[PDB]
Amino acid sequence: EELTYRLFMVATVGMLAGTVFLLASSREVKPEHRRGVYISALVCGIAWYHYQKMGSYDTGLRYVDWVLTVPLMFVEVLAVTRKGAAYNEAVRNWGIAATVMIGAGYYGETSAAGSNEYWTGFVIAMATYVWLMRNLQAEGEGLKGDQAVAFENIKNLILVGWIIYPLGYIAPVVGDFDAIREVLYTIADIINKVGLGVLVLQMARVQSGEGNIFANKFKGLFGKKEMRILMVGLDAAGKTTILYKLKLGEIVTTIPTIGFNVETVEYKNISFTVWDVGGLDKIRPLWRHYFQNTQGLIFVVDSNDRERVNEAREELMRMLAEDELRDAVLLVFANKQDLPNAMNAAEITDKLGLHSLRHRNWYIQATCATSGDGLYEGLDWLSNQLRNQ
Ligand SMILES: Nc1nc2c(ncn2[C@@H]2O[C@H](COP(=O)(O)OP(=O)(O)O)[C@@H](O)[C@H]2O)c(=O)[nH]1
Ligand SMILES: *C/C=C(C)/C=C/C=C(C)/C=C/C1=C(C)CCCC1(C)C
Repeated sequence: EELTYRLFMVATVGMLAGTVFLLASSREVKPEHRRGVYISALVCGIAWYHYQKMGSYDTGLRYVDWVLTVPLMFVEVLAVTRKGAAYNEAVRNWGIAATVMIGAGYYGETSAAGSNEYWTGFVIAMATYVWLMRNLQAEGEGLKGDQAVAFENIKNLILVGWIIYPLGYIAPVVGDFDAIREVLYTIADIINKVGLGVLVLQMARVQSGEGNIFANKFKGLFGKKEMRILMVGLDAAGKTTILYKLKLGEIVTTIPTIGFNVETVEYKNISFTVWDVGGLDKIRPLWRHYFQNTQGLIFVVDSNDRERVNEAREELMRMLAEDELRDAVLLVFANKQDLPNAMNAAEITDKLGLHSLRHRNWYIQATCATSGDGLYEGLDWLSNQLRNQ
């Protein structure tokens, strides 16, 4: 009896420790994948509040915790492998299945052990349990690389760790084991809830990493609407390197006239057009054929090139004078931050005179095109300005 109360005290402290850790590390994940770890911290917080409360024992106290957390634990798993309509369909179906599973378990546990109502709730709960575990096994078939390995660990934890619950359910009918049921339930809750949140965190950590061999890092940013983006800058600013790093498609290089090189990348309804500004004066008039309906203007500048930083400003200001780009949102990539002589973002802002720009929605991001750092942050801002406005 005293061991059952000691585990309730350990569970309360354990759930709270996993709550703050899951919250403290949530800032490292990109905002696209932070929803999973937020739910993960919410599961431990709900378990902490209910284990603080834990005639006789209160079965309803634990089943109230299960009926809320189990669907949420499926939400943070489905938020990893699905998105959009497929995510909402699975959350509804799995949440309903978990609700019937937990509800049937409460119907049977609140009856006489070994009675027909006890086994009926066991039969219904096991059927939905097998259904949930079969759908979980079939999840993540499209994942590859580190995400597939990370999701395999999430699957294995639930597929193995949740077996303790039906075993603990049948303990009262295989022996004088009323106390070991709460022991099995409590230890399983600590292992599964704290464990899944850690595994959900490591998953979202992978989805936010710089490795992009499978080309998934920058696709969940721009959405489905039309978005014409012009990315210009001086030669050797890093524009082609950024195009490759986006992993949004093969670069299409054209030469419409001798001395004018154009690079395009198309994905969904999103397009990047790239050329070098400056150069010969006879080339500048040809840029006007590409300005119409441009929604985003990305200006790349070599932060390590201090001799040409003043010409970079002159080209940007000439571009911002074009009437066809009066509504274009400006995003400035302070590229090559990894180089030792690289000017910081505030210095590039001062050298380019961005604070003098009126009626212009702009933003500057320090970036390293070789490693990709900063590219997601700048594009997430640009995508947010163009989608929400
Ligand atoms: N160290 C460093 N080098 C970069 C970075 N971005 C581009 N480069 C280098 O700059 C050189 C030319 O860049 P490029 O993409 O061709 O610039 P573009 O002419 O505007 O397309 C390449 O050799 C890149 O390796 C960066 O962020 N850091
Ligand atoms: C955070 C709490 C967790 C993950 C609880 C999970 C509960 C289940 C997997 C247990 C379901 C049951 C059966 C499969 C059979 C007997 C009745 C239940 C409810 C114990």
